[PDB]
Amino acid sequence: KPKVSLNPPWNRIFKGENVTLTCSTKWFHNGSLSEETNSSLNIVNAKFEDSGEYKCQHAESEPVYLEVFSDWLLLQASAEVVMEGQPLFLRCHGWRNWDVYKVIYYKDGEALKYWYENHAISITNAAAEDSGTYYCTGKVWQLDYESEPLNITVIKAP
Amino acid sequence: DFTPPTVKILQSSCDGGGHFPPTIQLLCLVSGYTPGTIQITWLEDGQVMDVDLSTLASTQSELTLSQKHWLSDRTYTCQVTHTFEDSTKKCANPRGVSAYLSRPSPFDLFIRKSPTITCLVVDLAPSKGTVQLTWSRASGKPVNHSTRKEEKQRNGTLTVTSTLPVGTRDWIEGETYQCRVTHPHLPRALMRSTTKTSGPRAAPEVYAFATPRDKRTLACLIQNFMPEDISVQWLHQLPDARHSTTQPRKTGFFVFSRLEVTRAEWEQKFICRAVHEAASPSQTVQRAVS
Amino acid sequence: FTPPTVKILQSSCDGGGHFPPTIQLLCLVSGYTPGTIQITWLEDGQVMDVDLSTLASTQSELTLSQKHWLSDRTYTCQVTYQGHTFEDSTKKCADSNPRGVSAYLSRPSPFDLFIRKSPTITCLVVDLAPSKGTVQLTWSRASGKPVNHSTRKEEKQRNGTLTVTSTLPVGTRDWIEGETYQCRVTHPHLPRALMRSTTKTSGPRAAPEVYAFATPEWRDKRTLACLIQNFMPEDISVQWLLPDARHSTTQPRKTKGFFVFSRLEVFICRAVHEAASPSQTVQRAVS
Ligand SMILES: *[C@@H]1O[C@H](CO)[C@@H](O[C@@H]2O[C@H](CO)[C@@H](O[C@@H]3O[C@H](CO)[C@@H](O)[C@H](O[C@H]4O[C@H](CO)[C@@H](O)[C@H](O)[C@@H]4O)[C@@H]3O)[C@H](O)[C@H]2NC(C)=O)[C@H](O)[C@H]1NC(C)=O
Ligand SMILES: *[C@@H]1O[C@H](CO)[C@@H](O)[C@H](O)[C@H]1NC(C)=O
Ligand SMILES: *[C@@H]1O[C@H](CO)[C@@H](O)[C@H](O)[C@H]1NC(C)=O
Ligand SMILES: *[C@@H]1O[C@H](CO)[C@@H](O)[C@H](O)[C@H]1NC(C)=O
Repeated sequence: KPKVSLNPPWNRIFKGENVTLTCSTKWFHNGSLSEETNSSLNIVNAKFEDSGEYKCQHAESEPVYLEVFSDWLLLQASAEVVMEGQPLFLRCHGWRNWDVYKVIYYKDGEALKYWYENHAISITNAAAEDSGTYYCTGKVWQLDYESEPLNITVIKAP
Repeated sequence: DFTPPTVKILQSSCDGGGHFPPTIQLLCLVSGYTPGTIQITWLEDGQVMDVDLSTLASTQSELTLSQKHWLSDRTYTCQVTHTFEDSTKKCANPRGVSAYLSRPSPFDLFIRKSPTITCLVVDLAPSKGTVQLTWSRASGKPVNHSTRKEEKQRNGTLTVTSTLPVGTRDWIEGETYQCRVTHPHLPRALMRSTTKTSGPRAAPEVYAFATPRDKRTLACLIQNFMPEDISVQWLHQLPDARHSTTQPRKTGFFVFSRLEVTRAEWEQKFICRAVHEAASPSQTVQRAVS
Repeated sequence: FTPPTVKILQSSCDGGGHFPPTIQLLCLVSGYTPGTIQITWLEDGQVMDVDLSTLASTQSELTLSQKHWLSDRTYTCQVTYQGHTFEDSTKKCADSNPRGVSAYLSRPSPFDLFIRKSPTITCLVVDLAPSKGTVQLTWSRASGKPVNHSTRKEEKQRNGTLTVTSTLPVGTRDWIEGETYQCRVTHPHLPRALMRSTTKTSGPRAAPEVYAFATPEWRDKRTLACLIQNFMPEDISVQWLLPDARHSTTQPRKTKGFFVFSRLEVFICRAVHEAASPSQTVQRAVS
C-alpha cells in the first residue's frame, strides 16, 4: 500500500492555491477515478470542488483529505495527528500575497507566541502534551482577524 | 478678469532625528487671489473645527494640533470659500473595508412610523473594483427597495451606503435584517445583521432645565431607560442640529441634551421630547422649561 | 540684538498621507533686530545653498526630490545673525509605529494639576514582543532642565505582548510655563527609538460657567446635574464635594464657538480649569 504526500504539507489551502499529491498509477478524487496516471497528481489554481478524499494505488493505498477555504487567515497545519517525536509544523497563513501582522498563536486558549510580523511553529520533537485546539490571531490591512480553530493530537505509543 | 486663490498647507517639520513636535502647526497658504472676501473653514476628517473670514492679495490661516491628535491619522482640510481646498495627514499602508449596520430611530419607528436601517461600507479602494451590496430578511420574505448612495471620501477612500426601508410590524415582531457586502478585493463577503433588541425595557424620565451674556441655554436629563435606543428632540419642531446630545451611559442609561436658543426665542416662549420604545402613551415622555 | 526664532515648515501630504513629487522646506527666521542675517542650508552636514538678506523676519526655501527626502538625509537651516549661529534641523519623520509598536503619552489632570497640585505625565508603550532587561525608557525636558525620579513597569499582558509603563512627576509651574516633556523608548528590536512629546495645549483660554441642577425622583432618591460650559482648553476637571466615581461626566464637545455635563446621584459642582480665576476654579451649588 502506497501513501499520499502533500507539497506543501498543508491539507488546508486557499482557493486558487496549488498543491501536489505524490504517491503508471491511478488516482481517486472523492471516489471517482481521476484522469491522471503519473505518480504525482497536479493541482493548479484550486477550486472548492478540489476538496474531498483523495487516494492512489498501483495495492490500493488509504485516503488523504483536502479542504479548500476562501478567507483572510487559514491556520494551516503539517499533520492533524502526529506520533511523539515526529515533526509538526504550524503556520498562520494569509489570503494570497497579503501580509498578516501582529500574529499570535493560541493553543487551547493561551497565548502560545506573539511576534510583530508573521511567524510559524516548528517542533522536531512533537511532545505528546502538544495535543490541543489551536488557532491564530492576525492583522490584515490594519484590520483584525481570528483564524478558524484546528484540533491537533499527538500519540505516544509503547 | 479675476484669479482664483492658490491653496497649499505647510506643516511643522521634524526633529533632526525625525521625531514629532509636541504640537504640530498647520499653515494654510491662500495666495494669489483677486482682493475680495475670503473665509477659511478648517475640517477635521469632514468636520468643522474652526472658521475665519478675511477682507492680487494673499492670506494665511493656522491650525495647531496635539502630537497625539496628529498621530491619530485624521485628515485635516483647509477649505477656502466658490470652494477651494487642500488636505493633509500624517504621512503614511492600506486599510480594508469596514461595514456598519444601523438600528432604526425610536422616533423614525413610532412617531414618523417610517423605519430605515442603513448599511455603511467604508475604506474601500476606489480602484479595487465595484462593491455589490445586498439585503435579505432572516425569514425569507423579499426586501423592499434599497437606496444606494456613494461618496468618494476626502482621504482617498470609497464610502458606499445603502438605506433599506423596513416595516414597523415586521421589525417589532423580531425580524432580522441582513446586509451583505461583496467585492473583487475581499476573499469573502462582509455581513452585518440587526434585530429588535432583546432584554427588559424601562421607560424614560425627563427634566427640562434652564440657566441664568444674553443668549439662551437649555438642558435636558433623560434617564433610567432600558434599551440604549432612544430619540431626543426639542420642539417649538426645532431642528435636529440646533441641539446637541451625549451618548447613552449606563447609570438604566442616560443622555444630556443641550439646546441654545436666542433670547428672541425667549420672546416667543420649550419642549424636550424623548421618543423611547418603552415610553408610555404614544411611545413618548417629555417635559418643558420656562 | 534680539535673537531670531528659527523653524522649518514642510510640504504637507496627500489627503491619504502620500508624498509630494517634490518636498519644499521652508525656513522661517522671525522676530529679530533688523540686521544682516544669512541662511546656510546643510544637507547632512554639507552646504547646499546660501542666502543673505539685509523686529523683522525672513524666509529661505529649499526643495527636494521625493526620493532625496525619503533618503532619510538630515537637512539643517543655519541662520548666522549678528555674529552668532542659530539653527533647526529635520529629516523624513521616522516610522512612528515601528514593527507595530505604539507609545502614548498623557497630559496631566486639571485636577491632578491644580487641586492635588501633584502633576504626572505617563508614557505608555504597548504591543511589544516579550523581552527582559532589553527595554529602556528615558525622560527629558525640552528646556534641557534636569530630570530624575521616574517609574518603570515592564509588565506582561494576556495576549502575549509586553506593555511597559513609566510615570514621570512634573512641576505645575514648569508645565504651566509651556515646558515640553519627551519620552524616549529604545529597544534591540526597534531600528530607532520611539519618541513622544507633550506640552501645555496651545490656543486662547476661557474660564468655565457652572450650573447645579436637580429634579427629585421616584426609596425615592434625587438626581443632580451640572453644565460646565464655554471653556477653551478641552482640559477640564469636574468634581462634587464626594468620590470621583459617585458621579459621571460626558466628554467635552465644542459648543457655539466646549462643554461637559455631570450627573451626580445622591451640594457643590467644582470645575478645575486652567483659565478659571482665582484659585483656578469656578463652581456653584444647588439645593
Ligand atoms: C468532492 O467531495 C467534496 C466533499 O467531500 C466536495 O467538497 C465540497 O465542495 C463544495 C463546493 O462544490 C463546498 O461547498 C462550498 O462551501 C463554501 C463555504 O464557504 C461556499 O462558499 C461555496 O459556494 C461558493 O461557490 C459557489 C459556486 O461555486 C459560488 O456561487 C458562491 O458565491 C460561493 O463562493 C460552496 O457552497 C463544500 O464545502 C465542500 N465540502 C467539503 C467536505 O469540503 C467537492 O466539491 C467534491 N469534488 C468533486 C470534484 O466531486
Ligand atoms: C500555481 O500553479 C500555476 C501553474 O503552475 C501558476 O500559475 C502559479 O504561479 C502557481 N502558484 C505558485 C506556485 O505560487
Ligand atoms: C476617511 O474618512 C472617513 C470619514 O470622513 C472615514 O470614515 C474613513 O475611515 C477614513 N479613512 C481613514 C481615516 O483611513
Ligand atoms: C494585548 O492585550 C493588552 C491587555 O489588554 C492590550 O493592552 C493590548 O492592546 C493588546 N495587544 C494587541 C493584540 O493589540
